[PDB]
Amino acid sequence: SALQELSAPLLPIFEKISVMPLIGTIDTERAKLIIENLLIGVVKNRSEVVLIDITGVPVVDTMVAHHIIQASEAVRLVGCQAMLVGIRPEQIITTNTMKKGMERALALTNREIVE
Amino acid sequence: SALQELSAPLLPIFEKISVMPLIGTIDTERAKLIIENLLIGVVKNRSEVVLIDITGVPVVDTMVAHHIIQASEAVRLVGCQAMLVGIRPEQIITTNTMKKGMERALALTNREIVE
Amino acid sequence: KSALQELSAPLLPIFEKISVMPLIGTIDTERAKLIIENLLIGVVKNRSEVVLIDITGVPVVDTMVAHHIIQASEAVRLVGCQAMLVGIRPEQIITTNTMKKGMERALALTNREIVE
Amino acid sequence: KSALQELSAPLLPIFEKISVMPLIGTIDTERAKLIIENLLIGVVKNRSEVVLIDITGVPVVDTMVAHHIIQASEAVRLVGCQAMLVGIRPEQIITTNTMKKGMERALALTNREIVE
Amino acid sequence: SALQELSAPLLPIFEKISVMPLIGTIDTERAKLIIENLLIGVVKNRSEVVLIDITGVPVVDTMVAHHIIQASEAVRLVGCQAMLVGIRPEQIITTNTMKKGMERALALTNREIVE
Amino acid sequence: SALQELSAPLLPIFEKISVMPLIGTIDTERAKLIIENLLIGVVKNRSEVVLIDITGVPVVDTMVAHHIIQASEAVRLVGCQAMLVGIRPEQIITTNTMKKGMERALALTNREIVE
Amino acid sequence: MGIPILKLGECLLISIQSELDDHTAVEFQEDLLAKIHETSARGVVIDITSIDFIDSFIAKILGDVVSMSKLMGAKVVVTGIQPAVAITLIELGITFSGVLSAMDLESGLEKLKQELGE
Amino acid sequence: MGIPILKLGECLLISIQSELDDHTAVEFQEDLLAKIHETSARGVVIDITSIDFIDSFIAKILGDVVSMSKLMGAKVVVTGIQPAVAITLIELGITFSGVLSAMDLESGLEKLKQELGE
Amino acid sequence: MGIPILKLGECLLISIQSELDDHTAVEFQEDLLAKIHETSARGVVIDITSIDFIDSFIAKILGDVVSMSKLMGAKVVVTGIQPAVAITLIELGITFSGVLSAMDLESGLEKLKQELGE
Repeated sequence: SALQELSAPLLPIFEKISVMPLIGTIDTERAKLIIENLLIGVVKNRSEVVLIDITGVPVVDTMVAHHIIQASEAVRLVGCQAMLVGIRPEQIITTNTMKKGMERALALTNREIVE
Repeated sequence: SALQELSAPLLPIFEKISVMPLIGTIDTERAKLIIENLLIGVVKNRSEVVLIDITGVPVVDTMVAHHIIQASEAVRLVGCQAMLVGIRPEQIITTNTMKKGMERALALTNREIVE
Repeated sequence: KSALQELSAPLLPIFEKISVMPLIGTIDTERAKLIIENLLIGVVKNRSEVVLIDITGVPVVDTMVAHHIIQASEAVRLVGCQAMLVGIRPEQIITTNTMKKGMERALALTNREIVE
Repeated sequence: KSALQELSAPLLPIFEKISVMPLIGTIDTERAKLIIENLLIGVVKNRSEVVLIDITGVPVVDTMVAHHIIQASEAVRLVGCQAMLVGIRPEQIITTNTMKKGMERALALTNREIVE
Repeated sequence: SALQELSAPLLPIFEKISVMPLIGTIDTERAKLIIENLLIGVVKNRSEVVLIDITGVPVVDTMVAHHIIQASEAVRLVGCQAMLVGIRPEQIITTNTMKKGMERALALTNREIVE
Repeated sequence: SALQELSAPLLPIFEKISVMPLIGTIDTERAKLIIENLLIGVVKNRSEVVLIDITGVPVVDTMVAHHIIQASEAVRLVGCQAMLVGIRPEQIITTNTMKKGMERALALTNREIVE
Repeated sequence: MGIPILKLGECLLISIQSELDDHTAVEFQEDLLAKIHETSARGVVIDITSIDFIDSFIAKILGDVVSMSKLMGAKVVVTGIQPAVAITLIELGITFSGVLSAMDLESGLEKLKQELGE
Repeated sequence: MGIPILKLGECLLISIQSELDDHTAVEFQEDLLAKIHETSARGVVIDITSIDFIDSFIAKILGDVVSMSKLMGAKVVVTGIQPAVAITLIELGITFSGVLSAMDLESGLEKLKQELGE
Repeated sequence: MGIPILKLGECLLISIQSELDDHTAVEFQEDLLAKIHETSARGVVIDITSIDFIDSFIAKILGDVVSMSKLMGAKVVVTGIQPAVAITLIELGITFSGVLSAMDLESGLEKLKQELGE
């Protein structure tokens, strides 16, 4: 009864996240890394634009932000909410919108949409 | 909760269908068509690459792959299964995987990706 | 007995394979890797531990040794880590996924292009 | 248990390493070689037995399978036979001097030249 | 007879039907079909320019103008008469005259006749 | 029953002779010269491949070959059999196959086929 | 009277206000076919954005005037469709092929005027 | 085995021996689909040249698997239909549009080289 | 009976599903050259990707159909030799020169169209 789905637009493996405001879903730490190296995926997005909120622990969410940097390549938090990032108890690359984070992902593997 | 999935690269806009093979989830239609006019989403991918079997009433699924065409451009059901095609008591574009449906989606809106 | 570990030497960007040894007497690959780093002039090397599971509690003998080669000759890189190996990190360094695309950017840093 | 001889997996020439393992009971260097030859493809491959003293009386597991791997792996080649090792002469296969000028001619057989 | 009517010119051939509007001639359904796997006849015509009339049985005639659509390619009728076309109990490509039927048959085999 | 082939692609003329090797059917000389000047038929063929054998009737048949050479132009014969030409009690231009007999007809009236 | 045809040069736009009556659907069918008879149109763009629900008798009428004006000789293009009426168009025997639907009114003339003569 | 082993150059090439039953043809549809799951090919070539008889029950399966593997995501040609089976196949009332039947196996892949990879 | 053959134009993509004995194999071997001379053949692509084990009663035939079909007037390749079946050829008196082995059925045409045509 758990689900954190993914996709594959042919070089990068981006990921989607609906609101999981809990800690029993530790799977996105683990079920991402196993499909990360199952097929050779270079870039891995997050796309957590629909998430309110982070309660006290993005330690899981920032371990995996530095796991895949030293596993394969360059994660990208996408469109973190303004009310969410005000939590700062305590780098990486990031963006504002899902439609343009994919474009700057393509520039970091040297491809681009044409015409 | 009961909220399936929605993504948005916004030049097309696609989506992932998880394993909820029950007829009581009509909400996957009503969560899709609400954003089809709230944003300018031309073409779309249902992308049901993870599923087990439909019950026998697919007119919540094979007809919502017709009434997207009333609102916008077409639909590209990705990755049907072994027992899925094996029963047909019942057209559409129906490509193979996610990495090639996105290629023809830009090709049916006159775009491509080379560098 | 098993004091043999591994070495190889291709064209000038060399590499050094590492098979399974999850021990604490692994100071040999801390030492015998750096020996060939100036016995022959190899600029950039690899580690290639894509089959090594796992390390117990010692990246100090595994990642600070990736700082000697930064100052011995030049910039070793880790070639592939298993997901459950790096799944615990209470701890930077360039890395890659597989050898067939790690050896591509090895030639980029040492000015070679394998095309025809 | 020492369940390793060696096997690497780089870009399409997938070479190999062999330490001093001069005993007939090491038949494990055959199925570990055969199973990878259709796991990925490999249009050429090397052996690199630069450290071995010495083959006792059995090249019929070393040089016999070199034509029993032409059936799959397309012309294996030996890299760097030792001085005293070739004194073994019971009674062919492409060979070379070392890896840095064995890999290059193994790149010539797969439409790849070194260009800077 | 039992060897009724055919010829065999260059790669798209033809057929030819004189006056014999009897149901007992089931051979023109079969005896033409033996030739289609004998040699590779891609496109073939009918040329029923003299026949009045098919009474109630085009099952021997029009259904065998559906077999070559699934055998090889593009059958076409040449010049149905002005009285036979009023008789319609129940599509395909069809024409008026044998010379103009041959030329548009040579466009489906990618050739022409003009010097 | 006493009628064989009113037959033309109308710049040349095709014709087919099936099995009726008897002296009573002289109508293939009479009725074939009728359509010969009813249209502009320059060249015409015979294509007597299904004809075994001629008993004593070239005295009708080759007299037709004496007619189109003085009516319009250069009648030719296609596909005489082995035992058919063995009959020699006692000329013209002959060929072997219908697909290449048309080429020597079109080369005699200066037309060629591209592609 | 509430259903105003308006020319734009070989194209006839139209709008539909807040409908609550089948009596409009017999009033509306006349003026669409009459104006396309007099003005020699070649493509009609219909905007139905301001409706919340269309009854099955009315959708029988609006689903037929895309064929009558097609049979008149102009390609009909239906733009501005609210999605909540499309679920009510599921159970109807809809064979909407050649209707050439779109999303908004900018998507009207970027589709039809491109696909007609120009 | 009855079913063949089949893989050829970004396409597929499946042969069919002489068969008579629909106890083979039921698993045979799964034997074709389970390959096109793992092997991602954009077209198969079914060859039924060796058969001389197909009953009206078995003709449903070969009347389905053309439409089935299209829904999987690959075009389907059917090459070399014999004249005896092609007569009785029509008595199963077809709506065959999307069959693309070639004449022999040599000209078969010249059609899928025209469809796939222009 | 069992083992088919199929043409592609100056080629022969024969296959082997499973082998039992020489009586099937000689029936297979007699089927090969009878299908060589009936058509015009230039290169035979033998697929053996589905054989578990072999013995010298069978492998002597498959080790010599190269020597048969080369004399008949066509080259041959043996694509897809399994690992366990290749190590069971060590007892044989090796004359496998010009057998021109490959890895899979795709790469058979890669090493055969290089020998012949574009």
